[PDB]
Amino acid sequence: SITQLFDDLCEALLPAANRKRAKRSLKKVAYNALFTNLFQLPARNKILMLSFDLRVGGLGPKADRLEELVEELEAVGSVLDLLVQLAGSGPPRDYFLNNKHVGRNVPYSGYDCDDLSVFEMDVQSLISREECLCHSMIQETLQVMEAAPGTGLPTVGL
Amino acid sequence: DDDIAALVVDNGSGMCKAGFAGDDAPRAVFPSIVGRPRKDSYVGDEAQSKRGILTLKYPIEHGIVTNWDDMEKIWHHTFYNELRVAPEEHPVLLTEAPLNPKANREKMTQIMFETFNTPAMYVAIQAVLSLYASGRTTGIVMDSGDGVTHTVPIYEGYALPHAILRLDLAGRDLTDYLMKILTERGYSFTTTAEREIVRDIKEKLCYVALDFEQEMATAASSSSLEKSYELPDGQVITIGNERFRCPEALFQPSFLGMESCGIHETTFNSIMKCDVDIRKDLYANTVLSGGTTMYPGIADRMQKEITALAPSTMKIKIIAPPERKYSVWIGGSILASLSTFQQMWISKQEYDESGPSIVHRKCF
Amino acid sequence: LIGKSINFLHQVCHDQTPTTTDLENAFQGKIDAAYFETSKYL
Amino acid sequence: NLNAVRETMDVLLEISRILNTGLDMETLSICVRLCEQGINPEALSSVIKELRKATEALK
Repeated sequence: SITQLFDDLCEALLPAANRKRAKRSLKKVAYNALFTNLFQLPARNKILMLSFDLRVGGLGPKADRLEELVEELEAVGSVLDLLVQLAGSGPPRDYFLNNKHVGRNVPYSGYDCDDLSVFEMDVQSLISREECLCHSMIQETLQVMEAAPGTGLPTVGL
Repeated sequence: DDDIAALVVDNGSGMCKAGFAGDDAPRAVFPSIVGRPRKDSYVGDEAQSKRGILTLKYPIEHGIVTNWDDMEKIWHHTFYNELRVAPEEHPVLLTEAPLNPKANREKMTQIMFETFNTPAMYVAIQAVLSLYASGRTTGIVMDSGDGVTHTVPIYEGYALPHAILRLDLAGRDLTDYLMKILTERGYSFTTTAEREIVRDIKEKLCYVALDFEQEMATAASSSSLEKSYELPDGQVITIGNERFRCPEALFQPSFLGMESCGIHETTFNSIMKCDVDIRKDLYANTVLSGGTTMYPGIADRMQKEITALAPSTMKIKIIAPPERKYSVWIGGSILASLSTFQQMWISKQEYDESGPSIVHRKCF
Repeated sequence: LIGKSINFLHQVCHDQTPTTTDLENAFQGKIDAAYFETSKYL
Repeated sequence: NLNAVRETMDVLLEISRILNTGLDMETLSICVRLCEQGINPEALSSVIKELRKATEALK
């Protein structure tokens, strides 16, 4: 049944490691929220409206790819209608932009200093991310090395 | 628990289903036969096996309650054998066929408070409850089970009763028509047990034709519906042509000799008497339901007739459940879990203070 | 007395079927009710 | 058609990743099978978020 697929939704989104009483309560949670909206423009236009904010935030080829896929999926209508409603709450070189050394009859524009400077920032975000890992690995363990003994272990409860 | 557990007793036409809410499958399934001498207090298999000094009697045989003493008896055996629970710590949701009358409801709460002694209660329409299990609360529902049939339009979370169409079709009519055709085609047969077995064969093994014309031509050229069945006792029943005429009677209803509309005519007249402004909103989720899913091939004929029914300017969007045999039980179990459903749930206090008739007002 | 009935059903009938302040006196409530179900079911 | 609905299932994955939806492959398969029945997806958007809240309520 359709109400059985809602149990499988509870099965994927909660893995097992009790664990036989939580799933019926989550099944109740799955049923109780579905019918409040039911008591109380095309589809691809919203895709364009979301590609616009991408282009506002830079990052050209991602918008060019998002528009590329809906153009060939119209060349399943109800499932992308779910993705526009689930947007923004989940988990998320190249030498042909500012390197003019490769190509065939490369475009003549004089030189560059104004995107070559945002070609170091492309690496600077990575350099700022891989130091935040080591800030969050020294912190989780200095939270263990410094404490009054046995307040992170339940061994005092034995 | 943190509040007392809800209970559901579903008094169905063919079998009775009791259990606790918090589960999708029922706790106990008994037959609805009540043995009365030709035991003397036992409702179920033992009454059915001792039916040689006990005469036949059913509390619900039409699909609704047509014997109140008998229903109080199966309700009493429900309380003692099927439950033996503390009744004042268990609010109970009953379920009957679509559109309970007011006086029937008054009799229902009247005996529910004495034979059972419920602390709070609920009484419910069937097809809406079954729709709530299919994942919507608007739509048009053709509920044809082992009891009575209705094509219920429902929009705004409760059914529109001006266009609700009651249709006399039941499992009673099915077993009687099976006896008629099985003795009519030519065979030595009058006994009740093979009537039940061949009824199970028609329920599961028999083919519901997608159309009349195509299956007519296929069987007329060389009968492709032919199938043999080999029981433990050594029953031999075969021909495709008898299996082709057995469920044929709902395609054109005058094939049997009954006068009430067929499936396409009832659903067309039901969707016609429901308003045009909500017609397309209702037609965006039309549902299949009822116990007749014991063989999943009546759904094919249904969705072909529904796409033939409505104009081509709005196409079919029919939800076909991959299960609807336990539809009424799961309807109750999904409904009673909600917190907002508790506000329509009536207590014993109001039932004493303003008469029994308020159970028609608060619960509806 | 109730463990002499359930075991009896389990052993010679060969049926493994379903049979269905202080410490605040838990026992008296459950023992009697369990008897009133179980002994009748046998 | 069985050729086509595997490829459309594969292209359907990328636009669920780049739209930053919570779905991975398994939940995408559950949701495509659930929408195939005929349910309105704007309703499904709320039950998925309520499950993901009450899952964190345990841990």
